[PDB]
Amino acid sequence: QVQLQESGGGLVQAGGSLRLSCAASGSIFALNIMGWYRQAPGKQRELVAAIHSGGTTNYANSVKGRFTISRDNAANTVYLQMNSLKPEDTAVYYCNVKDFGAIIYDYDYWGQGTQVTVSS
Amino acid sequence: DAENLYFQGNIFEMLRIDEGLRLKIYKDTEGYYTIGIGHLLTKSPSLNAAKSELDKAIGRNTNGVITKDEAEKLFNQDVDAAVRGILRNAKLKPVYDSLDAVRRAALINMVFQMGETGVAGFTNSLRMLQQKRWDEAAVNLAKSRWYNQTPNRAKRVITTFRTGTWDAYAADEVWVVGMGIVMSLIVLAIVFGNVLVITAIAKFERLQTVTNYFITSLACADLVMGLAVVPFGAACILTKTWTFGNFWCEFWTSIDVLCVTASIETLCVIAVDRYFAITSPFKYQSLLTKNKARVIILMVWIVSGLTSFLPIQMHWYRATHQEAINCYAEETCCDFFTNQAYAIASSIVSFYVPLVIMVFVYSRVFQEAKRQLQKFALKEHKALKTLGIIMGTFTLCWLPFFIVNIVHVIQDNLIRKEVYILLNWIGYVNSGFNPLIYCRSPDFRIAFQELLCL
Ligand SMILES: *SCCOc1ccc(CCNC[C@H](O)c2ccc(O)c(O)c2)cc1OC
Ligand code: NA
Ligand code: NA
Repeated sequence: QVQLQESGGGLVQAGGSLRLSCAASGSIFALNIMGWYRQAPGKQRELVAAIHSGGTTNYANSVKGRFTISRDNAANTVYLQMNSLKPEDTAVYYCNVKDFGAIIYDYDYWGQGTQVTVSS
Repeated sequence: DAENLYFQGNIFEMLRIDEGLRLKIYKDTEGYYTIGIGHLLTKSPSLNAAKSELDKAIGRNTNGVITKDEAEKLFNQDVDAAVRGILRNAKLKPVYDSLDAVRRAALINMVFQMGETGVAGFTNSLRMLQQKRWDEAAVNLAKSRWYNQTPNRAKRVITTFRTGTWDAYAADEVWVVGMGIVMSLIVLAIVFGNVLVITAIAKFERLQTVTNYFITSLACADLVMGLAVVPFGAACILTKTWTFGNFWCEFWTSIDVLCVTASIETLCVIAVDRYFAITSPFKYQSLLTKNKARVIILMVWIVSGLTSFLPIQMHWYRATHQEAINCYAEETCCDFFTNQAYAIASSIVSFYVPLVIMVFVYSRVFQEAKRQLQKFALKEHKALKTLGIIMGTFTLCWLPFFIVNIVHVIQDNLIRKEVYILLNWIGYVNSGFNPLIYCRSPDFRIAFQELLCL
């Protein structure tokens, strides 16, 4: 019963930079993976960027080198720097939290989602 | 008397409860050398003196170990000698005749234990049993040295003298079927339980992860356990004997050691899996693939097969002592006799090595969770209870057995066989608890619901 507050999504010109944000209000297990997923028009839900609770990160092959994920020090707020945006990056970006408190499996939390549009 | 129900009114079934069946020479509560069913060999403190008297009774070199046929033959000889001793005495017979069939047996019990002349020592008690003053004789007998040395058996015999029924021994039969219906449930829970798990991962595509590929292995070892090991194991305990032959004795034993080793070693793999899947999830997803994981599983079964079927089918696991040789020669005996080598070698591989890894791994999990990029939350308290159940259950089930299994061989048995088989079953039921521990995921939850349409 925790919450995820997304903010940042909007209209940008092709090549412009955009910053996303996701505040995790509630109590989450220490070991976790926060990140972002997107749904391109007519495409399945894809992993954009993800950062473990241990600092390490992970990106997709189509965004690695343009997108840079990072997180706050104690507020559990993950920021997603999005630079050199493409018209094919236009999608619905969801916030995501992988909890590990069950040890054997991983429970998922999600956000409301934000719309990001890139003018081709 | 047209009586073919299980329990009857006889001294034979009465003594078997008081005096257990032991094929090898042992010492009673007094300290005298005894074999079989309460058959006194000698009061001599020398074991070799007991062997000589034993071999003069059987008629062959027994090496302090007899068979079931020879044990029963001695038992009936002793009971007959007890009765013939009662009838040939001046104090016993006037009482014996004036007793009912049940109370007659109670008198034979004492004579079977402390000899003809000994029971005749009870001048007051016998007079009271002769005048049918049961309650007074019940109190008087509770003041004897026989009561102070064997209070458990005395209380049962005295009660039988008092009531005139078999109330003290008939309570044994309720537990016979009472534990049978429990075993009947254990088998069902394991079979139906693990089939459900395997069916879920095999059908649904969302449950096809590396961790679940290990779950499938665990569910496989536990399934065969509930189909091969557990049933055949219970089938003998209830029937007191093994009715399948020597070839299937070791084969069933081979399956046992195989599946149990594969089950515990898989628990170890899952533990390590969930460590890397949490600690270093990005490297875990790249390095460990389904092909690599299939190699890991293959390794586990090979190690399990190398420590089960390989030594057993080659008679390497076998012990050398006289009691072991007999059981290997007996078609109705399928006891688990091993040497110091195999007992330790198997325990380390089957249990201890996975135990060490599972503890060290889960410790690092609780360790590296305190050192992250982050105030008294309850999400960590609940997660702590989870691992306390995962590891606690596995411990509470198998640890009592493998500790005893290692003590069972380090010294000549001071640990009862009743305890040995019981603690194996406490480990057996772990194969039923597993799906209730390693399949609580929301995806498993939804899968289990649709697999039976609840
Ligand atoms: S009624 C006939 C005898 O019943 C009987 C005999 C022997 C056993 C032993 C069964 N367990 C073996 C044990 O699980 C085990 C597994 C793996 C290893 O490595 C080792 O060393 C032991 C059981 C029964 O009846 C249950
Ligand atoms: Na009969
Ligand atoms: Na045998």
